[PDB]
Amino acid sequence: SSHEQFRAALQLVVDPGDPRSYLDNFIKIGEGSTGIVCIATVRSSGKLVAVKKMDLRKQQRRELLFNEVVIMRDYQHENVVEMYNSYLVGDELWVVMEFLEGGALTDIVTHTRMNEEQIAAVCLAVLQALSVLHAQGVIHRDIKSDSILLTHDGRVKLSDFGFCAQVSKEVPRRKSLVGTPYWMAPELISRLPYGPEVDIWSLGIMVIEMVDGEPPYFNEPPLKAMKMIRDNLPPRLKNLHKVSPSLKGFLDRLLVRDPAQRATAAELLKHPFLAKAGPPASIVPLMRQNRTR
Ligand SMILES: Cc1cc(Nc2nc(C(=O)N3CCN[C@H](C)C3)nc3ccc(Cl)cc23)n[nH]1
Repeated sequence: SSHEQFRAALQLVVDPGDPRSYLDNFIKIGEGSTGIVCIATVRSSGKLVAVKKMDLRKQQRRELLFNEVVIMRDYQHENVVEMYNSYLVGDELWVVMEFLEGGALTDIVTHTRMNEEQIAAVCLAVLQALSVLHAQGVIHRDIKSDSILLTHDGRVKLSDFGFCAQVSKEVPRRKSLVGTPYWMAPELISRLPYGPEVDIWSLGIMVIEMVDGEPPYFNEPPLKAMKMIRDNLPPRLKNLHKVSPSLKGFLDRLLVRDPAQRATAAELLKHPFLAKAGPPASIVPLMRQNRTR
């Protein structure tokens, strides 16, 4: 059947063999929409790595499994989690990656208020990554706080590229409904032709996460949230009167319904709000203590 075809094709783009020849003591530490995240130990090194496992049979869009392993192969950027190897183990794709020991931004957002120096530092890191990716024609398509990982010393890296897409001169736009509902851009929900700008909208929703503690419409059923994103004015900060005019002006350039008028990552790197961006040391306290909103 087509599963055997897809499996054979995937085997052609991953590394050969079974990584159980060198990885020990798998422990599940998390999960997302396509599979689970484990930690494992290198038998020779004592080195810790992260291993994502994705069952080919459980994917709504299995062809998307190719994209990450291929597009992000050998990708080296200071704000992108490094991928080391990938394997086909039975009916599962395993991707071996660098282990980020500060956890995900989501755990920060649910447990502590962030100040604007810290929000700006996160935005700056993500935009440095997106500026390079977008210039290369890569759309991430799952920007949200759970896709953002931290080191213990406060460095910020983008992960979870499993929904990513490649655009080009010949095919400059995608139309697939891909992402996580509450973060999806309205043109993407509408299945209109879209480009890298969808990531900028999603980043705007993540700024609302950092300020408010959750995205708009978060306890709404996801299909209803998507209709409200598609049809209503851009969502507002609950804590609108608590943020600076600079932060609001920045957000106003991200949450723009018309994708042609939404700011690009390269434009946003010039925005004065990002002059507030603190160094990694400013992020460290957020992983060690809690402060209520
Ligand atoms: C690829 C990778 C992940 C990672 N560290 C982590 N990933 C996940 C986890 O399971 N996630 C977070 C990202 N989004 C996934 C869908 C689910 N949870 C963690 C909890 C505590 C600490 Cl200390 C590190 C974590 N290092 N390298």
